[PDB]
Parts: sequence; C-alpha cells; structure tokens
Amino acid sequence: GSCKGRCFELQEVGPPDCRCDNLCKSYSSCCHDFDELCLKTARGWECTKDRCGEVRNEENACHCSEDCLSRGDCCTNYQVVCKGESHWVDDDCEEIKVPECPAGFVRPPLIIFSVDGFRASYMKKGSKVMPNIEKLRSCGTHAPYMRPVYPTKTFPNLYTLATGLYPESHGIVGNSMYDPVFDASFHLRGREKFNHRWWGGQPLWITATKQGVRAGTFFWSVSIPHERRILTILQWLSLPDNERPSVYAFYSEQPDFSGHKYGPFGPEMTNPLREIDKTVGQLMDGLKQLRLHRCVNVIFVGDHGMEDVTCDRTEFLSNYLTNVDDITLVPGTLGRIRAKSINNSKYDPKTIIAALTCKKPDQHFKPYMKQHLPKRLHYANNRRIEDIHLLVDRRWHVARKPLDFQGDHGFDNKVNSMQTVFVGYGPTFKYRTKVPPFENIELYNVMCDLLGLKPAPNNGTHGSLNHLLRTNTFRPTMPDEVSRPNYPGIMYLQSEFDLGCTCKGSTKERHLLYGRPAVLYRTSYDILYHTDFESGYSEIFLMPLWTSYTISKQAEVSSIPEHLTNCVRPDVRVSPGFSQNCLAYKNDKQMSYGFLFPPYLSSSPEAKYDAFLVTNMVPMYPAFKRVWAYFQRVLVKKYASERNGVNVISGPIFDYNYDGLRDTEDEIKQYVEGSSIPVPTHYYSIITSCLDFTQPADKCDGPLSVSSFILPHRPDNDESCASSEDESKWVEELMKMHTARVRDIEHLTGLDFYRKTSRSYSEILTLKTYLHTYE
Ligand SMILES: *[C@@H]1O[C@H](CO)[C@@H](O[C@@H]2O[C@H](CO)[C@@H](O[C@@H]3O[C@H](CO[C@H]4O[C@H](CO[C@H]5O[C@H](CO)[C@@H](O)[C@H](O)[C@@H]5O)[C@@H](O)[C@H](O[C@H]5O[C@H](CO)[C@@H](O)[C@H](O)[C@@H]5O[C@H]5O[C@H](CO)[C@@H](O)[C@H](O)[C@@H]5O)[C@@H]4O)[C@@H](O)[C@H](O[C@H]4O[C@H](CO)[C@@H](O)[C@H](O)[C@@H]4O)[C@@H]3O)[C@H](O)[C@H]2NC(C)=O)[C@H](O)[C@H]1NC(C)=O
Ligand SMILES: Cc1c(Sc2cccc(C(=O)O)c2)c2ccc(Cl)cc2n1-c1ccccc1
Ligand SMILES: [Ca+2]
Ligand code: NA
Ligand SMILES: [Zn+2]
Ligand SMILES: [Zn+2]
Repeated sequence: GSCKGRCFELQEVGPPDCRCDNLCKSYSSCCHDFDELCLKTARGWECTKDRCGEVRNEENACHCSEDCLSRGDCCTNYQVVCKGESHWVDDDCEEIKVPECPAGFVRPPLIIFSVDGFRASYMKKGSKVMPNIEKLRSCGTHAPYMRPVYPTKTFPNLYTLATGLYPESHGIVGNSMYDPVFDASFHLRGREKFNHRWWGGQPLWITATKQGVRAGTFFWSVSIPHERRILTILQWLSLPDNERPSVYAFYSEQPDFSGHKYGPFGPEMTNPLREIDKTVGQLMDGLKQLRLHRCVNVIFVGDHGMEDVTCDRTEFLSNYLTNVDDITLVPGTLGRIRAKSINNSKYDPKTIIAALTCKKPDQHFKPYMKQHLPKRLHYANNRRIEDIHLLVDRRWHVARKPLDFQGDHGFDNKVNSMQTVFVGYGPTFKYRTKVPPFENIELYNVMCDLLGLKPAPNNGTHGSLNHLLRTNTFRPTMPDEVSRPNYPGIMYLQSEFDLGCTCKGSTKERHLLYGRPAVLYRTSYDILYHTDFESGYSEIFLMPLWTSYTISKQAEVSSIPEHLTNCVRPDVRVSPGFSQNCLAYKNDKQMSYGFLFPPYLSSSPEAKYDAFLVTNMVPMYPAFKRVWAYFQRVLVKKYASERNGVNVISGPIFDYNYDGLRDTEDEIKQYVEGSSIPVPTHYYSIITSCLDFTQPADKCDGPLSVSSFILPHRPDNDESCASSEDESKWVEELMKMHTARVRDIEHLTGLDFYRKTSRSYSEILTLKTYLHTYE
C-alpha cells in the first residue's frame, strides 16, 4: 500500500504487494505514494548557505539539517557550503596505501560509473572540461583507451562488461535481434528485453549474490534523475553492515545522445561532459562526507566511442539487389540480412553474397558469411547472428533502400573512433599508473578480484590485468600439458613409402626461443628437428600443429629452384600410415599444397630439402597460395629487417562450427578428395620479437613484442576487391584485417605458448592478449 520508510528498498517484493524499488516505474508497479515519498524534488540537489542548520523538512529532496549526517541523507555538497569543507576535486592527490573504511566494512566497496558513447579522445579535453574525471584518471590507474566488443553498440558492450563474455556467448548480439527458436525480437525499446531468456552468462551482480556478496540493484527507471540515483547509492552505503551492498552501478546515457546529434567533435559536447563531471563530483563529495572516499573503489568505464556519420553517407542495398522486399536488413553501422518471410524457397544466400561483392569502385561495405568474419571479432556462434553480415566502413551507413544524426557507432572494434575509456580509482587500484590498452572482456575478472569473488567461466584471461592492481587475490597458474610428445628417430626406409610423390640442441636454442608449445588436449604427435625449423607433427591430422623458425635481420631470401617446384619428400622418421600422399592432391582438382616452414628462406641449398618434406606439407587452395607465398617470400623477411629478426610459429586451424575453439576429429567437414587429410579453415602465425628492438630476437633480455594473424583459408579472394592486381597491393591489408591475439589461436589450437621465457607469467598473459591493430 505505502512506501514510507521503504523507498528504494533493496529487496524485491512479489504480488500482491506494491513495490518501492528503483525499477518499479518501468514495471508499472509502484505504490501510489512512491512519487510523493521517494521522488521529492523540493529545493534542488544542492545545499545553499541560507539552508545551513535548517530544521528537518521531509518534503526536501536532500537535506542541510544537523541530523542529515546521522541519517545519511544530506545533499552531496552539504559539508562544503555549511562546514567549510573542500570539494573532493579541490584536494591534493593522496596515495591510498590501504583501504580506509569504518569498522564493520568487511571489504572495500565497488562503484561502477558507466558512461554511454564516451570516446577515448574526450579525455584530452582534461580538467578544463572535466575536473573530477581528470583527477580520477591522473590519481588512479588508467589506460589510453579500452577496446569494446563488436558490434560497438550499447547492450552488447554493457553486458560484456557484466559477464566477461563475447556477445556470441552471452547472447546480446545487438541492440536489436531476432531469435529463430523463440520466434521473437529484442529491442532497446519494449517489454521483451525484460524476459530473462535473452540474457546468458553470469553477470557480476548474480556472481556476487550467489557467493554471499550483497549487490546494490543496478538498474534505474529513466524517470528517476541522476542526482536521486547518486543520493540513493550514498544512502545504501550508510546502511548497517548486515544489510548494505558491497557493489553498485551508475549508468549514464550521456554523452551518446549528444554525440549522435552534433557529432563527436561538435562544440555542443562540452556541456554533456560537464554534466557527467558534475554527477561524478556529487558522488565523490558524497563519499567524502560519508568518510568512504578512500575506502571505495571507483571504476569509470565506457562502452564504446563515437564517429562522424551523416545520412548523406549511406549505402543502399537496392543498388546491388533486385529483391529488397524478399529480405529483412538490420541497418546502420553494420548489416545483418535474413529472409523477410519464413516459407520462401526462392531466397538464396549465395546469390545475395555474389551481388554485394565488389560492385562499386568506392564501395563502403563488405559482405560476409559470418564464419568468414575475422576471428578477432568472435561474432558467429549464436543463432541470433544472421548468416549474412555486412562490415560497414567507418563514417558510413548501410540501409536497404533510399526511403528508409551527425554521429554513430557500431563499427569494427579496432576502429579508433570506437575506442572508449577506463579509469580505476581507489585503494585496490594502483596510484598514478598508466597501463596499456586492453579489451573490455577482461574487466569482469578484475571486478571479481576487487570484490574477492570467484569469476564464472568467461573470455577474459585471468591474470592478464594484475598489473592494474596494488594487491592481487589471483595468481595465475600455467595449464598442465596433457599430451607428451614423441621424439621418433629414423625407422622407415625411403622404399617403404608409396605416396605418389616425386623429387638437436642448435635447433631448439635458435628456433624455439620461448620454449615448446604445450598441447592441452589428448592426442599423439611427434617433435621433428631440422636445421631451419622445428615442428610438432600430428599423427591424427597428418600435419604440424605448429612449426617454429627464426629469421635474423641479415638472413637471405632465395627462390624455389625450378627442379624442386613439385618436390615432396617422404619423412623417414614418420610412418607411411601417419603421412600425407601427393596422389590425393592430384585427384583433388581444387586443392593444391603449401609449406609451413618456407622453402624461400632456407639457410642453404642442402637445408632447403627439409622444407620439401611431406611432414611440412599442408593443403592450400591456389587462391590462398598467393596470400601464403607473398607472406613467406616477401613479408617474413620484411618483418625480420624492421624488428631485428623474428621468431615465427605458424600452423593450421580447424573451426568448421565457427565457435572459436579447436575442432575434434568428428567436427571436421572437408578432407582432400578420397583421403583422410583434413582441410584447415584458417592458417595462423605468431610473429614474436624483442621489444627492445636494438637487441635481436634470440638475444632479448627484457620484454617481448608480438604480432599475429588468423588468415581464412578461402577457395577465392573475393574478400579482396583488388585481388586481380599484384600481391603487394592487396594481401598485406588482407592480413591486417585478420590480425589476432595469441590467445585467440590458443583457443583455436588447444596449444599454450611462451612457456619458457625470463618474463613473469602475468606479463606473458598480457602479451597473449595483445592485439596489433595498425591504427
Ligand atoms: C568464452 O567463454 C565461454 C564460457 O567459458 C565459452 O562458452 C562455453 O563453451 C562451452 C563449450 O562449448 C559450453 O559448454 C557446453 O555447454 C552445454 C550446455 O550447458 C550450458 O551451461 C553453461 C554453463 O552453466 C554454468 O555457468 C552459467 C553462467 O555462465 C550459470 O548460469 C550456471 O549456474 C552454471 O554454473 C551455460 O553457459 C550455457 O548457456 C548457453 O545456452 C543458453 C541457452 O539455453 C544461452 O542463453 C547462453 O548464452 C549460452 O549460449 C551460448 O553457448 C552455447 C553453447 O553452450 C551456444 O550454443 C550458443 O550459441 C551461445 O554461444 C548452457 O546453459 C553442454 O551441454 C555441453 O556439453 C557437451 O560437451 C561435453 C564436454 O565438453 C560433453 O560431455 C557432452 O557430450 C556435450 O555434448 C558443453 O559443456 C558452455 O555452455 C559455453 N558457455 C557460455 C557462457 O557461452 C566460450 O567457448 C569462450 N570463447 C572462446 C573463444 O574461448
Ligand atoms: C532486464 C534488463 C535490462 S533492461 C533495462 C535496464 C535498466 C533500465 C531499463 C529501463 O527501461 O529504464 C531497462 C538490462 C539492461 C542492461 C543490462 Cl547489462 C542488463 C539488463 N537486464 C537484466 C537482464 C537479466 C537479469 C538482470 C538484468
Ligand atoms: Ca570449433
Ligand atoms: Na590439384
Ligand atoms: Zn551505448
Ligand atoms: Zn548510441
């Protein structure tokens, strides 16, 4: 019936009782006196000098009476104007060496201050526009930016923060999406989004609650203004020990809305940012007056940035397709295409992909079957992700027809305009510390560490951001190796093979700079030593799982001599029964081959003959060989020249079910015609070097530097619109587009890299999560 003494109560109440919680207005279920009692606006949100030492009047929004501090419901500036205190921002930066909390506090609390559409470059405007945020940033731990997830939209990224999962795993694949099993659609606006069936993983608030850590209700009806929310969090912090929460969240809708209307670089972004900074000031002054400003950990985090995107810069599918009322398009900074009506046999995905590929010369979107999207996006393993996908250029839109804002976002998460912010301030965070950019998928683990919680299974690499924290409650531990390698000697003569083919200390210490990769699944494979390279040959897959070699700054490149162009030699160490054969490659019209260690970089003409071994051979399409041959012949030398030598671990990936994980035997769906030689979906390479570039790769004392990619193993090069031209014009931009982290390849291969270095394991986990973006 009533909400007296009950306003913003942390417990939910079932029917037939009316509600007084922070989300009751969105569920149309508050008591009649909720607005009266709980949403008082009288006399503003700030104490004035006139109001100091007032008698308590219950109609006021916040109070300036003597008893306000006892009750914990003063205005945030009460002590500033009435007790002559300073604003938190006006004070000197002071190191928080331990948490300074009142007695009763079993842990430092966590407040997540979430900002929507906050571009990373907005922080360059600094204390001139945002005093409080610039203090948080400069005094606590901060990054130059933080990479969001794709699509760079609100709900996928916000829920990625809460779960540490990619959108494909947590299920919130866009702001808008259709589910073929539910036969229902999800939008920002509407009642469907409240149905729990859409939301997968385990968000931080559930993780907290399940492990006995009380979480302060995260969600606020849009009717409830920002000042009220800040005041309620501060009031919750005043609650007695047994009742009060240890984790809180504030979501701000700005500066997303201002970013859309006036663009990222408009003069009209300043007041939005001042409004954000003002709100942060009310939190910090409020915490300061509750004596919690050196107790609570504050995270100031964004979900994505903002780009200049005008309606004049729009692509129309009606220029490419003659069937646009047979499809439904999810439009804008990305495209997702589906059959409009279910029960339409004439709809064909292949003809749609054909009609969208490389038509205009200046075409501002690229079509994809989702399995062929760059693996770094991890945007494919969900029934709500349509098979047809359009990656739209930065600064552009894709709509269906001309009859369907100065800023937008949703583009590829590597794009600089999509980068957002991270600051961590408080006892548990480090002091005056810059840290390198990282992915928002990592933060769920950090937030669990801050609250002393065991994270749920997620896509962060736990330990990869220990360098953000003053004290770590998690020390990372190397995974145990499952499959011991065999080291088979010579045990098969050259006359004992019939394949239709015609033609160690020094190895390890130069070609495995960072130790042997550990196989974290059950299989049988062989280590094979050669002069120019080392490999882990799989007996099950008939090819190397990995092939490691090293190329100095002054190493020569050579040709494949013409009498060895078709040369394939049987490996005397490896059985015929566990070897490939060249007869399959003949009988397979579309399938050719290539080599993992390049014959183009062999140290001598004699050593070159190991490169032509059957145990270095992998299946490759003629189209792919153009990419692979350019990489090996030209670019691997180029990287050695620039980076003072490079270690290169290359190999195959099999991911036919596009889940970003290593395929088992039964999950492989294509083989070389009439054989058991499995065809890779991708080929990787992990190109490592010394960060101190003056020291060579094999003489690196300090930290390491890494690049990697996962090239898609395609029958054509339709993805590259300049594939008719010379490889110098197109293949390097293809590679850059499919750049990857070492971690992505470890998911896809079930191998573990960098197991013997001089670097600490947490530092190596940071190396494994690194992504070169070329921006
Ligand atoms: C990124 O990290 C994630 C998490 O670590 C990785 O995803 C995980 O991948 C695993 C391997 O494929 C999956 O395991 C399989 O799960 C099947 C179903 O079981 C479910 O339980 C999951 C876990 O439940 C615990 O945790 C949750 C919190 O997350 C808590 O609520 C619970 O209390 C539990 O403690 C749960 O996550 C799953 O949820 C999925 O389905 C629902 C729909 O009902 C969706 O709402 C979810 O979003 C989620 O969907 C995603 O994942 C499924 C696959 O599970 C995809 O199909 C979807 O497209 C979507 O992406 C489930 O409810 C098991 O039956 C299955 O068993 C097989 O394999 C075993 C051996 O391995 C055999 O013994 C059996 O024979 C059997 O065939 C298997 O264990 C995880 O479910 C999955 N988890 C999540 C959260 O996605 C992901 O790989 C990482 N990415 C990379 C690149 O590394
Ligand atoms: C229901 C929901 C919603 S929908 C919502 C949230 C806050 C305000 C409003 C509003 O209309 O004013 C709407 C939601 C949004 C984001 C996240 Cl991370 C989570 C969100 N969840 C969610 C899902 C499952 C479990 C707990 C919360
Ligand atoms: Ca797989
Ligand atoms: Na062939
Ligand atoms: Zn957003
Ligand atoms: Zn937006």
